Amino acid sequence: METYELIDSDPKFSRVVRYFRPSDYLTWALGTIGAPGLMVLFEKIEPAKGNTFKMPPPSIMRIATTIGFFGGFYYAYTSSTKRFWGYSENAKEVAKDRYEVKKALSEKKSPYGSSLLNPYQQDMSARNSTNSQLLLAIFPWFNVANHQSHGIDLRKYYEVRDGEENWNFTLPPLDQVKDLDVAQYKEYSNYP
Amino acid sequence: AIGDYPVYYKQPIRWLSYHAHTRPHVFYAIAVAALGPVFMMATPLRRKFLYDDHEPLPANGYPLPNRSRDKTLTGYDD
Amino acid sequence: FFLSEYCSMVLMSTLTAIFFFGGYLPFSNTIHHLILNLFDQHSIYYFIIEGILLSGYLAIKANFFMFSFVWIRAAAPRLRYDLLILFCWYVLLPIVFAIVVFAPGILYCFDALPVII
Amino acid sequence: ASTLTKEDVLTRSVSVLRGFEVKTKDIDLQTTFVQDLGMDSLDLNDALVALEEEFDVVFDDKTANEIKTVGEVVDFVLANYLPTEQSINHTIR
Amino acid sequence: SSTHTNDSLNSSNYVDKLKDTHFVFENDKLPSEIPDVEEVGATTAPLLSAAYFIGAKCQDYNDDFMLCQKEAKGNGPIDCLKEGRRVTRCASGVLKDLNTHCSDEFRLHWQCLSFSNLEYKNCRKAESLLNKCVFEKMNLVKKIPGIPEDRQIHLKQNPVLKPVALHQDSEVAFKKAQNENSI
Amino acid sequence: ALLFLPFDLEVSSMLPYIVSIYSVGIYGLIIFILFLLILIVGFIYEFNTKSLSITTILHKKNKALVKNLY
Amino acid sequence: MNLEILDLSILGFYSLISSNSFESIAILVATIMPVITELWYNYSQLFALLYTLIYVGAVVILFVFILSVINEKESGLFILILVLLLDDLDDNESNDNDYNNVYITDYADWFNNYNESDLSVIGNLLFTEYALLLLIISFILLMSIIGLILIVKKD
Amino acid sequence: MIASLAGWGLFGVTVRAYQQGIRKVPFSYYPLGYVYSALGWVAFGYGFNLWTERNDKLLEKRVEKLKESRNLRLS
Amino acid sequence: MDLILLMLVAVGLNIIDIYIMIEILIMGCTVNTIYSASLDNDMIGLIYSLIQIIIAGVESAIGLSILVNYNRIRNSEEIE
Amino acid sequence: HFRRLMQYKKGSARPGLAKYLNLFSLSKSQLIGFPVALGAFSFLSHSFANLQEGQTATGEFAASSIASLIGLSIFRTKKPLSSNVAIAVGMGSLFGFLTWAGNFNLGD
Amino acid sequence: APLQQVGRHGGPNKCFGEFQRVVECMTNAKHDSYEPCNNLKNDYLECRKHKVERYKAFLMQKHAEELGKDPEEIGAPFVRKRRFLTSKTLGLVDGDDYEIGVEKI
Amino acid sequence: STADLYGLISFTPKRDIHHYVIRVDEVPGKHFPTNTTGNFGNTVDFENLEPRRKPINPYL
Ligand SMILES: CCCCCCCCCCCCCCCCCC(=O)OC[C@H](COP(=O)(O)OCCN)OC(=O)CCCCCCCCCCCCCCCCC
Ligand SMILES: CCCCCCCCCCCCCCCCCC(=O)OC[C@H](COP(=O)(O)OCCN)OC(=O)CCCCCCCCCCCCCCCCC
Ligand SMILES: CCCCCCCCCCCCCCCCCC(=O)OC[C@H](COP(=O)(O)OCCN)OC(=O)CCCCCCCCCCCCCCCCC
Ligand SMILES: CCCCCCCCCCCC(=O)OC[C@H](COP(=O)(O)OCC[N+](C)(C)C)OC(=O)CCCCCCCCCCC
Ligand SMILES: CCCCCCCCCCCC(=O)OC[C@H](COP(=O)(O)OCC[N+](C)(C)C)OC(=O)CCCCCCCCCCC
Repeated sequence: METYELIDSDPKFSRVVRYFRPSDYLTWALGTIGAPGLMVLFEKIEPAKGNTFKMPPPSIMRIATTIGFFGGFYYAYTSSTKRFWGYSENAKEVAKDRYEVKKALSEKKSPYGSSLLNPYQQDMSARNSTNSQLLLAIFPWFNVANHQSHGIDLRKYYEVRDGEENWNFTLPPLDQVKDLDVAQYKEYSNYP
Repeated sequence: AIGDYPVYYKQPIRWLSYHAHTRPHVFYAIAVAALGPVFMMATPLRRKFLYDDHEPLPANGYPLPNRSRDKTLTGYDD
Repeated sequence: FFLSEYCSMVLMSTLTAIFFFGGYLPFSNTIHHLILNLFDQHSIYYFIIEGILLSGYLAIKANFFMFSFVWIRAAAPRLRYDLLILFCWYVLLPIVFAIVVFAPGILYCFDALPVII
Repeated sequence: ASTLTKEDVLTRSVSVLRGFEVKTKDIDLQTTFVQDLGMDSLDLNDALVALEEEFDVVFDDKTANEIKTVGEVVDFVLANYLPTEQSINHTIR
Repeated sequence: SSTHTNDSLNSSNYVDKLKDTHFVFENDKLPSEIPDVEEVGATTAPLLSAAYFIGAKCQDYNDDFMLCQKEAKGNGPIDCLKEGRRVTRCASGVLKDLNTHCSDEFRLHWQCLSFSNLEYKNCRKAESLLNKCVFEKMNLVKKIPGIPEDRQIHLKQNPVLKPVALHQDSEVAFKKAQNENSI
Repeated sequence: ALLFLPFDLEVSSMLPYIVSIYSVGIYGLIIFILFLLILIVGFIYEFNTKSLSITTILHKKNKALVKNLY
Repeated sequence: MNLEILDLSILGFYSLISSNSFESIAILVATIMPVITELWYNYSQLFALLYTLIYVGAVVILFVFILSVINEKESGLFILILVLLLDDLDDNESNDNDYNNVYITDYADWFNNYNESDLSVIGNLLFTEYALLLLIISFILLMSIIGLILIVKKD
Repeated sequence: MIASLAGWGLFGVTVRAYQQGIRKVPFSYYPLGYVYSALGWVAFGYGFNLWTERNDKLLEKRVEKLKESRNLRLS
Repeated sequence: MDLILLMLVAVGLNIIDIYIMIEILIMGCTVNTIYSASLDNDMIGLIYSLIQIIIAGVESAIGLSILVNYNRIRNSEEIE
Repeated sequence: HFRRLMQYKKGSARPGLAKYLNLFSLSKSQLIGFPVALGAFSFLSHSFANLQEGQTATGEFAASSIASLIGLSIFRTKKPLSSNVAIAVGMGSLFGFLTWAGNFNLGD
Repeated sequence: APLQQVGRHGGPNKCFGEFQRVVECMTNAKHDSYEPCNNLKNDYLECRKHKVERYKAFLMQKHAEELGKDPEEIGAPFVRKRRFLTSKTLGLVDGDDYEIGVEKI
Repeated sequence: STADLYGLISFTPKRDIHHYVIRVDEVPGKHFPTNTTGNFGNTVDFENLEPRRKPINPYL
């Protein structure tokens, strides 16, 4: 199997779109114009009416682009997601993720972000959206919340790998980062 | 263009006016429903310029102090 | 059956007062307290008058719609049946399905999600 | 389906014909109507309408002046017999 | 909420008839080795009136009882009986204290609550009298944790939600102290 | 009448959100709007096809008289 | 003297002697009402109402709507009584004798200081915990709206 | 792999040839249909031999875990 | 006396009667679910019951829509 | 049998109810023919099992033919006996083959 | 993992605690098999139905007969009507057998 | 080799009530919508949770 580093078991919607490689937009570019092309090619293979080639109505060329647009996005969305899960090459992405997470910890801010959801709803929104891309063909669902069930150990962002000592980051211990499980239950164990 | 049906990708403003004069029940229904999401997305403007959110309600049982039991506790004995 | 019809006219008149016009609540709390200020709260006479005021407050509101039921009947002709079905489905339903989403949007925008106290 | 055969029409035809004033009680396919049974206009119409009530087949105006024998009526019913359409309850349940 | 359960009296006697419910007494007592304790004998209105004053006086003992439950690992009723008596004795202390120190103000408050559906918003005037009298005899201050001091609801000068019907004794006692104490 | 059954089940299934509009917070509100936008497409579909109209096709037909000179 | 039993005995009779579609429709209502009432007492009051608002309020008055557009046309007594009396001998749908003839109780607890209706919990779970069920059900209702038109609308 | 891809390319040609017999037209009708079919079934050919080559790397690794399990029973 | 299929006698002799029996049968599964959910003091079972009522509602509409179209078919001559 | 009798009188002018009730219409002899055969099958099957210390194809073949013939000679009287014997011998082979193959599964 | 056995107020019900210990026992990595969790699963079904407990009550009812014991002297006294939970029955010193108010709280 | 390969794959390891695969990857009940600590019966503490049963991916 061609495993790699597990960046984020439940990548956020805004981060998946951000990490689109230039090839990924090209895929989206093809799918958005491939759908009008496939309708044209179908008329080439066999015309809808008569025995001669007739370009489909301009109205159909508009809806087909919409189908291709929302169709070609998911091929880009799925391609980017496999880099987070570890199913696809993610050397480029690991460098980007570690820099941002280290920047978040260095500024005493959570890697995941502030949330409008109470601790239960964060847990609930993890289970609904995690691995939803495996059904993204059938129907869409995205991880749009700033929850914390990303299936990682944050201490893997503490040790310095090769080519990272130049960033000159200082990282406080985890018990002092805003919006984390370990640094939230300081007064009542029932409430954040 | 005396009374022509406006084209939606050519005259967006005039296309709205056609459905505001001839189909009032459709145009103004959506507009009222449009304010729903519009005001919902305007909340981050309120969180910084009008007032900040309330604290969450204590709906999780008796708040248990995040500590250990106190051995020295005495009084009100038998 | 005729008694059934008019009980609805009373009920729907009362329901309109309950939902939109505050139900048994007084028109003015200043006048309301002045009247209840004259009766000693330790005698049952206070609670007879209190019920009359609150029920009378609901009755006056419910009266206006019972008046309104007759009022509309004496000033509006009958509506063709086919336009009744095309009315609620094409007009009333989209509006009532829009305020059902306009209300939560405003309440949440200003952080005023209601609770039961 | 059309369950009537030629014999079934012929067998039940006589009973209706035995119910009306007929010169001879011997009636078969070869027997006529106006000649053998001595029926005039009004007399013959009642028997023809009577067979419409039992065989449940309507005779048109074209055949009215063109009926001469009782075999023709018996053969006509087969060519023009259908079962009345049954409601949704009778058909499938 | 008001759903039919198997633990307390349900809505109507017909519900009891369909379920063939039997209300069963137990004539025994606690076994001799378990020390005896005098149960709190206050009903709903006195407790709702004194819920915050019981909290201030018994805060260290409420927490220990609930912490004992967590540390009992599901065996709470047997492993926290000794802690259970501490909470009961402290609660009886406040009810007795309110009866010999602030007896007048106490009854004025919970009688207002019985008059107005036990809702805290309908008896502000009978509550301001009780809070001032308690602070001057028992040092107990009502506090609602989680929010700032100046946002607690009972200190709001113009509450949006006022009772429909004014309690007469609350108004008389407020005005009696309006000029006398609050010159 | 047949279309009353879907739309009535839609409205009568919004009851859980009424008594829990607070606790579900924003997450319930976004789910609730989706639960309607799916049903709006049903509303949109019946609007375009004119399925509700009683319609008058059995009658009210006219034609223009045209001379047929020979 | 559970009077619920008598009503079902009546319904168990008119169901056997039902002749035309009037009788069958009245069987549906006469089945719903013992369901609604026995749920209003006993088990769950919320769903005794949810039956009436949906079953009677949506489907049953749609049953009689279509039935007026369908048609209106047209052993003894000892056998029907004999069938009922033998059918009535055994009425224990379960066969756990200990579980049927022994009563139980539950002990109330004061931990749930946040008392809420059963509908609020359902909304708190159906809209957050099991949102997929809600969004699929919306999708099914969308299919019916498009489904019902295509079947009936001739054009 | 050119040995295998040519095989599919011939198979694609035969499908186009067999199609003409279905349509009752001379086999020399629109010769481009043979090139299009050959290119199409080579494309499926390339994606097939990858699928078989990919299988071999998966199957052998699963085999190793199976032989260890067998040795436990054979003990 | 159910093993002799007694319930078939209790069903009416029209297609609309078959539709009624199915809804009664589905209603039996909801009453059992509400029985199970309440006794266990479980709100997950009451969610199931709500779904059964909603889903069985749609099935009723689709059945009558087919029946109405089917009944219209016989009287679909429309000559005048 | 009684339950289907009750259905005939619920509606008889409808062809459909009478049509399908004729399929399930057991005759008077079949009401005795089957319980005798099914009863005799179970008695003969066990009885031969005890001597043979375990069910085999031969024991089931003997039981299935004799149980059929006893059953057939009740509701197949209006047929030659040779026809009934062959059917009884025929149905014996189906059960012998089923038992030789080991019921529906070999199990352990 | 999805919630089961949620009480009417949104929290765990009576039998959820016994349900969680089954899930913890099954999914734990230390167990070679599921033999250890056999008693934990028997307790969860006991919590929901009390079938074993009801059986123990059947024997006690049955056994009390064979010795001639009367339920009046061994059983737990009970009141069957909710309007007759009188103050005399409740043990109040001054209480009297008049019916209590259960018409309207 | 072809026979030995098929002998391994076609083998069916016995599953009974003791050993079978359950695809439950966590423990429920850590957070409830409301009243998280109810009757205090939820003994399992998630601060000191023993390691769960990881699935065995045979291709890795
Ligand atoms: C408020 C109660 C009013 C009750 C009015 C009817 C009382 C008769 C007893 C019916 C109730 C028993 C339950 C069975 C449902 C009805 C099925 C039925 O067959 O009704 C028969 C009814 C009486 O006619 P009958 O002569 O007895 O029968 C042969 C008629 N050719 O002939 C009919 O078809 C009924 C005509 C009226 C239909 C109205 C709708 C049905 C009643 C709904 C309300 C009753 C709710 C159920 C109450 C009993 C519950 C077990
Ligand atoms: C007051 C009392 C009221 C009771 C209400 C019901 C009255 C009786 C109605 C008929 C009862 C027949 C069915 C009996 C119950 C079903 C069978 C059963 O559960 O077993 C009981 C009986 C003997 O079982 P037993 O050996 O004692 O089990 C003990 C194991 N420790 O099992 C038997 O041996 C019964 C004999 C059945 C075998 C012959 C019948 C089967 C062949 C004809 C079936 C009809 C056609 C079905 C075709 C299937 C469709 C594919
Ligand atoms: C009264 C008791 C009712 C019992 C019903 C049992 C229900 C399940 C039956 C299983 C087969 C389903 C067939 C569909 C229902 C059967 C309908 C029926 O029973 O009607 C009888 C039917 C018509 O009989 P007919 O002679 O035309 O009319 C007589 C009128 N006096 O005659 C038939 O054609 C029915 C026979 C259908 C063929 C079934 C054969 C199944 C396989 C049996 C042999 C096994 C094959 C393997 C044998 C070797 C391996 C062991
Ligand atoms: C470049 C790499 C891609 C290869 C092309 C793939 C799609 C084919 C489109 C070509 C244009 C076209 O179809 O043109 C039309 C031609 C010829 O039509 P005709 O039958 O003579 O009709 C008469 C046309 N006249 C009037 C011009 C003569 O049809 C074909 O060629 C049919 C080939 C079938 C498709 C083969 C692909 C199979 C892929 C299998 C994957 C599972
Ligand atoms: C008028 C015409 C009538 C018919 C005439 C007969 C035409 C003969 C054509 C010969 C083709 C040829 O030579 O193909 C040879 C090529 C190359 O083989 P390879 O890739 O190295 O595989 C190695 C094969 N070993 C290991 C046996 C050597 O394989 C193919 O393309 C295979 C054909 C496709 C098989 C169908 C299944 C594929 C899709 C899966 C769907 C479940």
